[PDB]
Parts: sequence; structure tokens; C-alpha cells
Amino acid sequence: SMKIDVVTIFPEYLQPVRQSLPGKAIDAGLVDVAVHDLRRWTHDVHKSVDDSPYGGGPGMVMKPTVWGDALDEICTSETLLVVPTPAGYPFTQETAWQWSTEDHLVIACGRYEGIDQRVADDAATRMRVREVSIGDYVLNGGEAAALVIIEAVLRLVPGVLGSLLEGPSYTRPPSWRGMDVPPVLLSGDHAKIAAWRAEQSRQRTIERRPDLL
Amino acid sequence: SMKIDVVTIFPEYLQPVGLVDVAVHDLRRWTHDVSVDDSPYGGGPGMVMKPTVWGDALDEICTSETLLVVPTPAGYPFTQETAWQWSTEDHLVIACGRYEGIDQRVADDAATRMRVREVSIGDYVLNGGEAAALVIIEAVLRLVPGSLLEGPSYTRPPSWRGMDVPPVLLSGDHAKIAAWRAEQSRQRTIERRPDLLGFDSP
Ligand SMILES: N#Cc1c(-c2ccc3ccn(Cc4ccc(CN5CCCC5)cc4)c3c2)n[nH]c1N
Ligand SMILES: N#Cc1c(-c2ccc3ccn(Cc4ccc(CN5CCCC5)cc4)c3c2)n[nH]c1N
Repeated sequence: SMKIDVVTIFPEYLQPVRQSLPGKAIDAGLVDVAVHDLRRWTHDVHKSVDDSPYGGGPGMVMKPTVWGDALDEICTSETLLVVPTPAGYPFTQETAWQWSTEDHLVIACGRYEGIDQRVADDAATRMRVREVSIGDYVLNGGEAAALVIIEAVLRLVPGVLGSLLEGPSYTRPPSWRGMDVPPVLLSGDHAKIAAWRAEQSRQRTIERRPDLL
Repeated sequence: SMKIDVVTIFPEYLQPVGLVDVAVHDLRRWTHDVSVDDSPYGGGPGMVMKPTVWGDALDEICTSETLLVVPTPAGYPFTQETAWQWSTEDHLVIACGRYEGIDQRVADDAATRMRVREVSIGDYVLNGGEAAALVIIEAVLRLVPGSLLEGPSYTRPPSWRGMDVPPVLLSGDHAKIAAWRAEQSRQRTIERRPDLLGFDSP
């Protein structure tokens, strides 16, 4: 039973998550995902969420007063606050496993150059906070990272969404555009098949991810 | 100028996506059955997407100039270097798998005609290629013409809940500010991503 709250200035971006949630899991109270527009917590008629960086430099920084109010309303002491950032600890499958047993995740999606650091620092004095990155590339903001995190975590929660590299997979037809499925797979020698797959995995890992070796 | 075509059995998922155009195609539009997947040869759990439907879709969508991108957990890593490389391409086609993935012959056949890249966006498991497509598109499109971890950023007010913006950032001394920011970045990189500086991962 997990609740996920996402806070963002682009709530429409989180539409796919709601699209991918089976009715059965929601009706069984296994999961609830809520998306909140950050501008609900702005102070001014112009609904301002950003401001110039101290110390100068390019871009803008999201305002701590707006984020502080939003998180004050949404979080509790039991919340795991997740903050996507290109400067974060790596989000991995181990992370996803750990978070799949949480009661309450709140994902704070930044834009511009990110969120004033005092927001996370203040939150960390009364709840668990995790600054994480989903990969070594640069995005426009936290929303795409939130989609990835939500999917990776929820697929590990029983009945919610419906090392070496894996080798190639094949299905019907047995021959297609001049390429035959590897005969060993049709041999009925299941120890040999397992050994073939293991060697394929080993070779692919060497070629594509030698860092794992 | 870049064109991006995404092929998926879940077009609705791609909704978050004139120098660039993005088009989303339902893979089932290329079926003749009143089924896109079947059980794996050699056995194993789950289902595999059949090559037949993919071949027909890609025949119609791709040319020999196309870069065919195939998200897969067993892919080469997609990094910022990859994003720079792809940013000057004329035509990206992203083939999004579901179930246990796509029959390997799809990528193998395509590679006789065009350039093919099997890539992974990170070391975690998704339910299919769509979320990876969204990440790849976002990372690439922000680089289309027309190291160290970043340190912390701050903005107004200079004191908030009794927490002060680091005084150096208020000082106006460009040299001391640059130095402090370099130190913060160093500290953050050592703590969070020591591999980037050639140290062992924790
Ligand atoms: N997870 C995750 C992420 C994100 C991510 C997550 C959250 C936000 C909020 C805003 N942005 C955009 C941005 C863009 C450029 C810079 C400048 N830096 C200078 C050197 C590098 C970046 C800073 C922020 C975000 C990006 N990007 N990549 C990931 N794996
Ligand atoms: N990029 C990227 C990706 C993906 C991704 C990309 C494309 C597809 C198409 C289908 N799936 C789902 C899937 C899930 C698990 C397995 C492994 N098997 C499970 C049981 C035994 C092995 C195979 C496929 C995909 C996942 N995941 N993580 C990334 N960084």
C-alpha cells in the first residue's frame, strides 16, 4: 500500500503514470498517485516559482518559500522525499527495491537550474531525503526522472502495474527475412540452452558493459 | 532540423512529448490479425514481441539515413556524449518494446539497411521502452542547434527559516565565489559519484 505525491509546475507531464495504473490495484488500495501543481503554493499574483541565483551565473533557481510551503502541507515525518537532480546519488535497481516498501513517497520535481538547496536541507531535519539522478545525461527538469522512478518502483510492488546483461530473445516465426532462430533453442536440450544463453550474456556484457566485469 | 518517430503499442503514454517534429505511431496499425507477442523459443518467462509486425512498421517509417534507437535494459549506456552525437541527426526512430522485449532479428535485419543503436538509460528495470524514449528525446532535443557534479544553488531571501545563504555568495567577489563553487562540486562528486573522478564505487 503506497501513496506517491508528485509536485511539479507541469502536472500534465505526469499523465502517463495515471494512464499506466490498473484499476484493480487502485480499487484494492495498493497504490495512489497524486500530482500537484507547485503554483498552488505561490505567494503572488504572478504565481512566481523562480528567482535569480545568488553569486550570479546563468539560469534561475526555484524559490525556497514556495517549495517549503508545498512540502509542509504534503509531507509527514514518515515521508521519503525524493528530489531528482543531475547532481544526485545514482538511482539504481537497489534503490527501487528499497523504495518499493515505503508507505509514502513525495517526488519534488525541479525546473530551471534546480531548487534552492535549503529546501532539501530543511526537510532533512525532520524526514528522510534522497537526492538522486537517473543517469549520466542532462534533462530539462525532474518530471521525466519522476516517470522513470515511479515506473521502476511500482513494478516491484506486488500486482500494481499489471551481474550480467540479458542475451537476445526470439519468437515465431522460426525463419524471418533470411534469419533463422538459433537452432540450439529448438533442440530440447535444456542444459545446453542454459549454457548457450549464459555465454550470450557473458559476451554481450563484455561488449556493452565491461564496467560490470 | 530533426524528425523523431516513436513506435509503440502504448501511444497514449507518449503524450508528454519548427526546427523539430515528433510523431508517435501505434505498432498495431501494422497487424493483420483479429497479436504482437508470443512465447520465447527455448523457453523462459514472459513473452517476446514478434519480428513480423516490427519489420512492416520499420519498412514504412525508416530510410537508410535513419538512426534506429532501441531502448533495452541490455543496451549500451545512453550518456550525455550519446545525446551530443544524436543531436545532429536528421532522423531518429525509437522502437519501444514491451513484455520481455523485441525479437533480436528486428535489430539485426534493420542493421543491414541503417544504423542501429541498442541503448539503456540506466541501471534499473522498466516495463517497456516508452519512459526511456521520453528521457532520450528530452536529453537530445535540448542540444539540437537552435565531468563534475553541480554544487548547490540559492536565491532570495538571504535568510530562510534561520538558514543562511553561504556568505561568500553575497560578497560579490567573483574569484572567491568561483572557488567556493568548485570546492562544493568537488565535495559533492567525491561523496555521490566518486567513479567520475576515478575512484571505487561504494
Ligand atoms: N534525476 C535527474 C536528472 C536531471 C534533472 C533533474 C532535476 C532537474 C531540475 C532542473 N533540471 C535541469 C538542469 C539543467 C542543467 C543544469 C546545469 N547543470 C550544469 C551541469 C549539468 C547540469 C541544472 C539543471 C533538472 C535535471 N537531469 N539529468 C538527470 N539524470
Ligand atoms: N532503455 C531502457 C531500460 C528498460 C527497458 C527498455 C525496453 C523494454 C522493453 C520491455 N521492457 C521490459 C523488460 C523488463 C525486464 C526484462 C528482463 N527480464 C525480466 C525477467 C527476466 C529478464 C526485460 C524486459 C523494457 C525495459 N529497462 N531499464 C532500462 N534502463
